[PDB]
Amino acid sequence: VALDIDERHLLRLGHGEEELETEGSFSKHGRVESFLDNRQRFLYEVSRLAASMGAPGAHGNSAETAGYFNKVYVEPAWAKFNDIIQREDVGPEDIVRAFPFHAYFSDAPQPLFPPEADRETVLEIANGCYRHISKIFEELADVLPFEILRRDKDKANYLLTSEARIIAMTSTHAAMKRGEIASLGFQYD
Amino acid sequence: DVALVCEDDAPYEQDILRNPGSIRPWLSYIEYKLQHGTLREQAFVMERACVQLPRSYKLWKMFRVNHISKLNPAIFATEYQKVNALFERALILLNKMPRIWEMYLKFLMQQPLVTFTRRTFDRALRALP
Repeated sequence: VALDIDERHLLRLGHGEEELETEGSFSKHGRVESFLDNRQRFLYEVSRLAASMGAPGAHGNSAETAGYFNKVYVEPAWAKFNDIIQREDVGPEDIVRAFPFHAYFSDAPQPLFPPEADRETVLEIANGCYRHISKIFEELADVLPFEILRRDKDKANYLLTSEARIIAMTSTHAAMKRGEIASLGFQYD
Repeated sequence: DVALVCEDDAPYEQDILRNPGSIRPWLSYIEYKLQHGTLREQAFVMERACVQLPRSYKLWKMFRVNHISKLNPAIFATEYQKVNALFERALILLNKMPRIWEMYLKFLMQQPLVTFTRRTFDRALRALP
């Protein structure tokens, strides 16, 4: 957690009665609760971005709906921004003025684009904003598979098999659940 | 699309401008376009109603793609892409609707894209009850 490791890809295997000394619950129920909280935060952020961009409808109602609306809105907008920045006659001021996420980034510490910043720095800032939007969309899409499954055990199995990239377990827990791990189709490198 | 609206639909346009979120005026305009207007004008009015009011279940259930089903999808792929975008917007607004999902599945089965139809069927199975 102190290093650059995502909490969504981090999971812990063991008994549910053990006390978690970490600040965040790394168990299956704790990971599900953290994913639900991240999904709610991403839905609120997507609703705020849709209100700033003037997108009609409730885009923060569901994670799949948020992903579809985010694609159908941002992808033409990001393509238009990239086409405008691809022109050789477009300067840093034109690139800053053509950014469509200025209202969404208004909550950030002003200025988003410095006046002394060159075209490269403005392009880097726009790419950082687009990467933040894409990371929010990816978090919503990752939390969508948990919301699609209804059973908690099925959601935990789907998270451990595919969604989890780092899984920490004890030797006794690995030995007791070796057959379950083999039957679940979980693969490690 | 400007020529698709005539003087008869001018009162309907004024009523839509006065009340942009009225389900009854939109339904009345759709019924007037279906009863008197041409197929292209009715399709344009239905597309405008779906774009303006995508959360209306009655508008989504009464949506028809019969104006593009009679054409070859290999030559009329632009109309198929527009219908796919409209269905994506409807699924963004009405993801819990089973009738809209069935209509989208039928439209995908009409098209020859096997992988896209399989992905749509998987998404419908994962997203519905």
